[PDB]
Amino acid sequence: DCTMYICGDSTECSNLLLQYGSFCTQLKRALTGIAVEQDKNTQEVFAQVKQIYKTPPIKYFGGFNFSQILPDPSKPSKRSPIEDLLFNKVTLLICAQKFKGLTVLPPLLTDEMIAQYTSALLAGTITSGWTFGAGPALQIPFPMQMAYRFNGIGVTQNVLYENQKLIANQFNSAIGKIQDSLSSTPSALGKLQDVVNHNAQALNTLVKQLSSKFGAISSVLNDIFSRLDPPEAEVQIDRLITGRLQSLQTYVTQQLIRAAEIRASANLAATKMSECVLGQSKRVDFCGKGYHLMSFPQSAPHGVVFLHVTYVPAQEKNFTTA
Amino acid sequence: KIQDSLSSTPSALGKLQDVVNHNAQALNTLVKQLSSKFGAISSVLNDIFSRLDPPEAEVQIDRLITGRLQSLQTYVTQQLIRAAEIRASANLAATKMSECVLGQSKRVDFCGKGYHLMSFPQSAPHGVVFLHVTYVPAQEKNFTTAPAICHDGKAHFPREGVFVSNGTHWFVTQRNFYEPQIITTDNTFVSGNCD
Amino acid sequence: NFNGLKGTGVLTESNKKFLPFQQFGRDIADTTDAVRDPQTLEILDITPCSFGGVSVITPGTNTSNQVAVLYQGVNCTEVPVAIHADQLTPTWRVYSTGSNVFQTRAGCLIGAEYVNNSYECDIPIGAGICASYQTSQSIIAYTMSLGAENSVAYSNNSIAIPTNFTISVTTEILPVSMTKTSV
Ligand SMILES: *[C@@H]1O[C@H](CO)[C@@H](O)[C@H](O)[C@H]1NC(C)=O
Ligand SMILES: *[C@@H]1O[C@H](CO)[C@@H](O)[C@H](O)[C@H]1NC(C)=O
Ligand SMILES: *[C@@H]1O[C@H](CO)[C@@H](O)[C@H](O)[C@H]1NC(C)=O
Ligand SMILES: *[C@@H]1O[C@H](CO)[C@@H](O)[C@H](O)[C@H]1NC(C)=O
Ligand SMILES: *[C@@H]1O[C@H](CO)[C@@H](O)[C@H](O)[C@H]1NC(C)=O
Ligand SMILES: *[C@@H]1O[C@H](CO)[C@@H](O)[C@H](O)[C@H]1NC(C)=O
Ligand SMILES: *[C@@H]1O[C@H](CO)[C@@H](O)[C@H](O)[C@H]1NC(C)=O
Ligand SMILES: *[C@@H]1O[C@H](CO)[C@@H](O)[C@H](O)[C@H]1NC(C)=O
Ligand SMILES: *[C@@H]1O[C@H](CO)[C@@H](O)[C@H](O)[C@H]1NC(C)=O
Repeated sequence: DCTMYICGDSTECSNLLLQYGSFCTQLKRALTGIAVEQDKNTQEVFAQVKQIYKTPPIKYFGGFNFSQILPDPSKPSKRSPIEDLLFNKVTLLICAQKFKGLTVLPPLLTDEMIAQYTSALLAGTITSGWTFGAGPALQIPFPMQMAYRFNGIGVTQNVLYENQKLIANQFNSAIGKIQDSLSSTPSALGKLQDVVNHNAQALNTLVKQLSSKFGAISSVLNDIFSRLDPPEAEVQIDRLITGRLQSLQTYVTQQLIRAAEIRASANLAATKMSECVLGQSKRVDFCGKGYHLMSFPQSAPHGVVFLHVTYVPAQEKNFTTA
Repeated sequence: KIQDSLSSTPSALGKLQDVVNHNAQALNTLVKQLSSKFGAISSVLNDIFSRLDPPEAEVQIDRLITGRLQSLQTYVTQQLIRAAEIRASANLAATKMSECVLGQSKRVDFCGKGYHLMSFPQSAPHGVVFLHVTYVPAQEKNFTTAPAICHDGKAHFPREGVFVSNGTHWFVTQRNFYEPQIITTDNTFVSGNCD
Repeated sequence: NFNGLKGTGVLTESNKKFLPFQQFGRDIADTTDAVRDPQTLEILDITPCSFGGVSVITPGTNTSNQVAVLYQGVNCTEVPVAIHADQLTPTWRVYSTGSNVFQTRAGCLIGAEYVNNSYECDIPIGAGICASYQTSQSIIAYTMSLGAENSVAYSNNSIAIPTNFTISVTTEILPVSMTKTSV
């Protein structure tokens, strides 16, 4: 809110700010476009399917265990255990200090609706498969979806059924190890902390900037009005208003650059969700290190987590070829 | 239907209409900041040379000049960011024109919703309009299915297709269509004992 | 104007400690957050007044002239108290004693009632609320409808195979270039 930030509550600074022209209108128009892009990012990343499917009543999915991912009935939120850790680790008086015209508008999609979207995506792909992304969803027993997902690798179907249990045990042990490893490393979700820390430190620097004298005799507008007669005073207040104007413009430009970065990341996330999840991808090193099988979306604060599954050859033996 | 659709709703060509609108607004607000004092006596150039004496004539026209340089700098920075956005969008059209138009692309929900068939480029002022043709299933029936079939004490996995049954007979069919065929050796391969 | 300090705000009781030589109190941005009254020793906490954004939920000028003002991020009891002569910066204070006051996570939508049904989001209020103009006409606010629930079945033996198809066409408008310019 320029008037409140650049100028104090004093009326005198308002007229001089108006004299500079439309500096501020340009700024609000700039930081509104950012908000609309921010909303559309989540809208396009999460809401590919407009039909909200519901989780099946029972969880006997051919020996596989989907408990940590599927919603938790106990907590009123359908957040599941892996989501529950991710929400806890992110952990995001200074907000009260933002009396200086700085606000944080809430997202249009609340965490409940985002969780419901992530539940629909993750509850259609365990009973229908890749179909619900192209047209009318069709159900198919889950062991079978897997054997029509090995076939894309180049290995015939006679592996998943012939060794049905071992794959189940390996998948369960793998998901447990994933939960433990996510809990362990302090910097597993760091990147996500880096985003919020960048935003917070940007706001904090912008708040601290108004303590600077900026070449003026003082950084308090009311006192400089009171102690200094108006004709000379206008110089010093011009210095202050120009300095804070430049600081605000730098903040806006940096936010524009960071928003471009986040928009690129959101487009990549949308591509991954519409390619890794709703189908089996054949792009090397796109959906996981190795031959891709499927993926699981999981919500997180200001981001998404994908549980890329893959199939990696293990023990090799060498022979003679003609 | 397409002919009609673009003729009915007026909010269709929003994307191409937003770019020209943004450019027009940016140019208009750029050529409008020439009538603001920027903390000076006046915005008229020869006037601010004329009345004020030479020592502070500059202490004012440098204010004006650096203000207009700042305005130009803002316009230029906005254009560099917008051009980067367009170039990001321009490279999503070269790839679409390369893959969807000059071939059949299997990336899911890239060349239109549903299974992709082809595409037809069309021109548009400061843009391009693609026209994707897709194959979308629609009416469905549900049958009983089994992973395999053991006949001579040995399993028989389907070569290409799925095992289904209409309640009395078992058939092997395609996946994204309904075409029943009698299950034969030409459709099945063995993979060991059926236990 | 405590001891020659021209400032506007709200003065309340503060429990913060003062060192015997210390008089003022300061924060990160060099804003005075505490004073000691010269006549009587006491601890006062200066806190600024209430402020927040204001939006307008209006349909097209063609359709009608009924609006719905949304007061963002304020405790809703204030604008009752704001109903006075020359005690509010916006001039249209008469609207404050307007239509059904509603409460949201983002603020109070003064001028729209809340229905309990769900439809598609036309104008997004914020934090899960969307307004619309509906017919006897008024602006009604409701909760978003992500979509109609569908219950796909499942069993150890069940397959659903389509028997018919419909070839469809779509469209995808893309910018390719902007207007060349020079200076
Ligand atoms: C899945 O794992 C959870 C936790 O280890 C366990 O309580 C549950 O019984 C398991 N379900 C199956 C089907 O293995
Ligand atoms: C390849 O096989 C030969 C014998 O067949 C063996 O001597 C050789 O060590 C093998 N290669 C490697 C790298 O071990
Ligand atoms: C098809 O689905 C419906 C609804 O789920 C069910 O009543 C019907 O029995 C199913 N058909 C067969 C052949 O199982
Ligand atoms: C199943 O298909 C066979 C093939 O001719 C037919 O004879 C039979 O009547 C069908 N049964 C049902 C229940 O559709
Ligand atoms: C001034 O006020 C203080 C505080 O009440 C009091 O102790 C003192 O006697 C007063 N002195 C005079 C001259 O009024
Ligand atoms: C209002 O109606 C007139 C006459 O039909 C039309 O020209 C104009 O575009 C309309 N405007 C809106 C905002 O509906
Ligand atoms: C306003 O404050 C009162 C007093 O605690 C509280 O009951 C009410 O919920 C608050 N309303 C909002 C919108 O914060
Ligand atoms: C049939 O499918 C249900 C669904 O999970 C399962 O509980 C049941 O065990 C299956 N029947 C057999 C014989 O495996
Ligand atoms: C399939 O759908 C089309 C769409 O109109 C219809 O004309 C046709 O009769 C349907 N059945 C078959 C067997 O094509």
